[PDB]
Amino acid sequence: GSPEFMSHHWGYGKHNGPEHWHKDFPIAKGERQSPVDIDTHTAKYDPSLKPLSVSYDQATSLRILNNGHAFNVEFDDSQDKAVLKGGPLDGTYRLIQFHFHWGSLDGQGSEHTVDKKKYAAELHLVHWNTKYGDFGKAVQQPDGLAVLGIFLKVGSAKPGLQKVVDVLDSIKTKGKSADFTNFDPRGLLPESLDYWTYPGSLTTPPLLECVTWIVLKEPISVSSEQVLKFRKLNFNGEGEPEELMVDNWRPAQPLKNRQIKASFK
Ligand SMILES: *C[n+]1nc(-c2ccc(F)c(F)c2)c[n+]2c1NCC2
Ligand code: NA
Ligand code: NA
Ligand SMILES: [Zn+2]
Repeated sequence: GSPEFMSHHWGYGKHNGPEHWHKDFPIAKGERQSPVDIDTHTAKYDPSLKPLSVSYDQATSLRILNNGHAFNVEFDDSQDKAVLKGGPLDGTYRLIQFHFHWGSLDGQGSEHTVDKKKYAAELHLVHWNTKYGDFGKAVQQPDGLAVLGIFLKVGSAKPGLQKVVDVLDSIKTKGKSADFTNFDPRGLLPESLDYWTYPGSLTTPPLLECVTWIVLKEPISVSSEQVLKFRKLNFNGEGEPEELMVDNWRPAQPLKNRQIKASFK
């Protein structure tokens, strides 16, 4: 039985997707929810914003996991090996994992939008503020997390993404994981670090309002072949009815009492 017949655990189907989440996670209707549409002409340039400092040379990737909602590439976050600081931030944030959101078709998949335009996918590099000691404590704080969001447009292949693409055959179904040591996340970045920033939330339940979002202006180009292989993953576990892992994105939420800032003019 597919989940709709079995359990109302949250997901991305018609019967458990974003329009339902508020019933079990009422903060879904909160005051600083993500994602949002980035209206490029109304985001204000803030000359007090610093360049973003991304220090990933010493990163220790560990494992890639299909968690039934996306796949996470996990990192050792027990030391300041892979850290994000500067930009809008006043602390040091350790990389814990990255994951993507993507569509069933190239014209959808991103969570943030830019002037209402959707990208084929969006990469989230999730970091937590070291003053809180652990991720679980950080998600009890309004400055607990910093997420670096990067858009994926379809065009030329992204060579630094290919190791991710190549391993997906080995984590097809929920609960499968594979070794993913020796992976360099610097290969997922665009050239420019110019960004928009605003206060928001996790985009998956529990939707906690802990995130300083840092969304890069420059998308990365990926090939259609790269993103279409993401779409061969499964939401289900092995031996359960097959549900392709596609359209695992939350749509844009109301901006409410927030103004997006830009690091660039
Ligand atoms: C696949 N599956 N389906 C069911 C299911 C039982 C009544 C699914 F009225 C349904 F719609 C009535 C039960 N389970 C499975 N797999 C494990 C148990
Ligand atoms: Na090292
Ligand atoms: Na700040
Ligand atoms: Zn995400």
